[PDB]
Amino acid sequence: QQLYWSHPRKFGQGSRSCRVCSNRHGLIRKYGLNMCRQCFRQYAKDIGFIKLD
Amino acid sequence: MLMPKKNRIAIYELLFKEGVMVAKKDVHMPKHPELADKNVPNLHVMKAMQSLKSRGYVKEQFAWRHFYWYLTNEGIQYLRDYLHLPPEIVPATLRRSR
Amino acid sequence: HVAQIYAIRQSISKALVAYYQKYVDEASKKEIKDILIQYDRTLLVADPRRCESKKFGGPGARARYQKSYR
Amino acid sequence: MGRVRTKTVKKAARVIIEKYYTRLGNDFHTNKRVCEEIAIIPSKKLRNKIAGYVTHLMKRIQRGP
Amino acid sequence: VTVKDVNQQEFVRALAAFLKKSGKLKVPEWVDTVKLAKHKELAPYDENWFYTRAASTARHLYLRGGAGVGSMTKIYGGRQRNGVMPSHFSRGSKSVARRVLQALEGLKMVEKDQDGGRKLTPQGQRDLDRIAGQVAAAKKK
Amino acid sequence: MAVQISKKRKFVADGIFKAELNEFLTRELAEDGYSGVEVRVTPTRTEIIILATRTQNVLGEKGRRIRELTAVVQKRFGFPEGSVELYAEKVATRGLCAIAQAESLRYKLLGGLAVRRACYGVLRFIMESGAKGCEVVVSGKLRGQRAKSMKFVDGLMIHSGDPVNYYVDTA
Amino acid sequence: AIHRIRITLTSRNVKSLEKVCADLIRGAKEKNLKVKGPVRMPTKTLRITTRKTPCGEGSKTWDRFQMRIHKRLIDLHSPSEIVKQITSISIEPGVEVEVTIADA
RNA sequence: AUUGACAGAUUGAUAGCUCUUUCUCGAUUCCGUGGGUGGUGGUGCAUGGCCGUUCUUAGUUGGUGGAGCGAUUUGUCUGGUUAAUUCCGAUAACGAACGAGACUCUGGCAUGCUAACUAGUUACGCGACCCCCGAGCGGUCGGCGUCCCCCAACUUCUUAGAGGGACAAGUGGCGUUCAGCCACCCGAGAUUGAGCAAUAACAGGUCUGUGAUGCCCUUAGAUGUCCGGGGCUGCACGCGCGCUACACUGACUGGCUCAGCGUGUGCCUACCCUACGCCGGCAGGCGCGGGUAACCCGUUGAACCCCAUUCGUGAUGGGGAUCGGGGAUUGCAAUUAUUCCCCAUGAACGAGGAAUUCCCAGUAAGUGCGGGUCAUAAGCUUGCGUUGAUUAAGUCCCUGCCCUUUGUAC
Ligand SMILES: [Zn+2]
Repeated sequence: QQLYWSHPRKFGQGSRSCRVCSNRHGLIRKYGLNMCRQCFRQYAKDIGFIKLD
Repeated sequence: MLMPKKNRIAIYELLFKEGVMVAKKDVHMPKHPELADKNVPNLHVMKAMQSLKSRGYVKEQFAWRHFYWYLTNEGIQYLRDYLHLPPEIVPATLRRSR
Repeated sequence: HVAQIYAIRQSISKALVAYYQKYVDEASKKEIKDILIQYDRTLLVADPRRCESKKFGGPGARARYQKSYR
Repeated sequence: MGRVRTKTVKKAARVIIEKYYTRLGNDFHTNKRVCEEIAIIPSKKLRNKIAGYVTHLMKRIQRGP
Repeated sequence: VTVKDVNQQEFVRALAAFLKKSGKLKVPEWVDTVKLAKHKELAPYDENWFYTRAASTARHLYLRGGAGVGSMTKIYGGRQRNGVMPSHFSRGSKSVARRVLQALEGLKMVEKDQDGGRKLTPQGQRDLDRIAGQVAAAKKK
Repeated sequence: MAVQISKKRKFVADGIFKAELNEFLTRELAEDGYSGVEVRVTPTRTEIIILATRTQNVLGEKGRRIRELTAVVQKRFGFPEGSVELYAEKVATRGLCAIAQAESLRYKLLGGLAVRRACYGVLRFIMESGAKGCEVVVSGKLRGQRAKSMKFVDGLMIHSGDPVNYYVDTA
Repeated sequence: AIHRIRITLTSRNVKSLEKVCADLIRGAKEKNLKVKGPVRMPTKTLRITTRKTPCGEGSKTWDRFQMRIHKRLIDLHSPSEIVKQITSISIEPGVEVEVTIADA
């Protein structure tokens, strides 16, 4: 019963995940974005990040 | 009419008080943000609402791993029958506009 | 280090030229300025040159990383 | 070995002179600033360029049509 | 003629010597055995190195005050051959910079300033400035 | 309570919120005439302005859906009670929004007006509505089961340059 | 009250920010007192560089995303009511105005 | 009805998983069927979206006219010109559209303006302290550390706004004395470098980024999920990006001495950056402080470089692979060595066949330092500066591309 989710999920790309896609590879951790780099590009402009050069 | 009563029936009351309800699509949340009277986790919430929808007593919108549950008129009626509540009641939709 | 020198090198010889202009006389300034330039233009005028930015796909700016092919 | 003006220069400059030969002049910086007054240009460089070709055309005009 | 006015290389030499002639610094018991950082393949060749480091330490403190051990490491820093992987900075030895600072404390060359670290001390300021005068009166060269 | 997170962090986070919202509103109110959201925080209030064509639809029965959404925004994004409100504004000239028409075209495709005649229609509409010019591209499997694309187009366009960052609206 | 209030404007956009500060300085002059010009901080870039792709396989290219973040700020020697009248004006954009009471 | 259970056997397991026995929510259940739902299952040759590539070049399009039975063509061109289908001009074309350019960010000029205790201060005043701090008999100087507030004085340096600023504008050549090209003056000399970027494609990649998704498969003895354990690190072998080298223009050992871009806790699920003081050779340990930051880290006291050391052409102190012994931290756990330090060990390699890569100005190359991932963390990458060249300024030999005419049995 209790061992269902009993493995320490404190750290590492197991634990942390995206705030959209929820996949766990290419998390833009910086500035606490925490989205899939794909997701990042998808929302960039709305988030405010903007390609100047 | 399912599983632990106290938990379920506390959900159903929360679904009446606010018209709406949200979760976070996340099984392993031994609390639930809001509610949080006693354990009553995310899920139990999540799987009750999913029944509600299935028998046609609440609508949906997903958006960014979360869940949102706008509640139907047919849904409201079902809860007031289930919670054996009065015909006046006021769920949430009342609010003075101007 | 080397830059810093090249800056002060500029600095004082500019500053002198500035001093002469403002307090001495503009005939003297010109006399000096000539004697600095005929040696080197850098003693007064700056190098607009500055470190050119790297673009991805190479270690630096103009250089690219090695292409493999086969 | 580089700078040719585009038609967006050469039209504007041609037209400007057709309409403001009078106010325009050989002295560049005067007619650099004329072109700001009489014409609504969006950018600085284009303004500055137009005025150039204007001063190139003022030079030709002073020497037959 | 203050110390800034002098060729700092040939200064620390006479400073160390000064510190040797006085003969009351406090060189620890390791000295011989210890490396001097994780940088270094080896220990120093100059066996009386401690006298030299103290000097450099005091002469830094004359220049930039309020400089703790951490400060001293970063100053006494440099390259770290990692062999077959590429090179990096390594911070110098904490303890040797701590012991030097505690040795100059015991001399009363230095003192722990408010806002942390060490500043070299008046009686100290004397000595460094004194030997600057010495070097400047070595010869016209 | 008295956190005060970093300016580098704060501005990022807020954009994220505004973005995550738009999505939710796009999923919810697309069929219901949606065209955008405009948030503006104030002293002790966070007035958030929806954009739409069918305003009466999003407001609902005697006012109801706006009350539902506000509650959900309150619930979801961690907003205290009465520190938020969803104002629905009628969009000026719906034609000259891209996402509005992109929705319209999407609706029409789902209803079963043919790919060509609906599209053509949408383009003619935004043209009449006074657009500089336009590009409508529909991709995927138009008749059969091999991929293809249409590209119904008219009038003055751009692609390159900075201008496009502001001169075209794309959806 | 007179105690040295400090206003702190910050924005992702500049022109909007520079309009705002100008509107508060004008307001400070109208109700004449004191100000010390809008003190530019060095504006920070938030820089992300991601691969253009999803997946790994084209030629390798990079999006070079930015999000510059500007900070102005203004001193002031005045009571609270005058400040609240000023700051209630100049709101609508995405400027983050922060008013600190005195000293720090 | 038939959800959930200490034993004790079993089990890997303190899995009520199973067998023996308990007792339990009390309306959950179990069985069918319909039917779901999920899936980092299959399909990118079923699709969307997004990339990449064609294709970094100058290219691309319809309207209306003219030409052809037509497919088509003309416009979109002999010539000169340009980085440019960029212009001048010619003209069954006329007038338009996209690209290109303009544009955006950037870099370099502003003793001019607006500006500041989260910049400097800035030179002053030196109001000083301060001790002989020094020179000096003593005054007057030199040097900073700083101690300074505000009722000093600003904005050279600093930050960053708004303006300005160069346009081939000026002079001389060459050019239908057009478009332009060359040179030189003044001063940046049209040329700082990126970003964006057409039409039509490709059955390029992606269904393992997505609660984008068709079909198909599975769906309780699971291809759902979770827990343990292993594996993706396995080594006759072959290849691709890489680092470190082969030393003396070097190595060590001391000493002196200068950066710039950033980043940082109090978080979306548990933690940052770290000064100072003690403990330890060291890796690190333990105490107190500052920092949501031009406020603290942090005058970021970086490396190479410079200056003295020794060594002495010896696989030598070049090199630091391999392996033994111990010690530190990260962690729930590090054995198949997580990283880190110490001693010891001391391999190939003495510049590399045929082949081929990348590159022309603050560039290559050297050199370090940031960001990314990140409990632990770079031989990678994405940025930063520091040191700083040789050689060209041209041509189509090769490799390719763009236009013209030509031939084509493709
Ligand atoms: Zn996503």
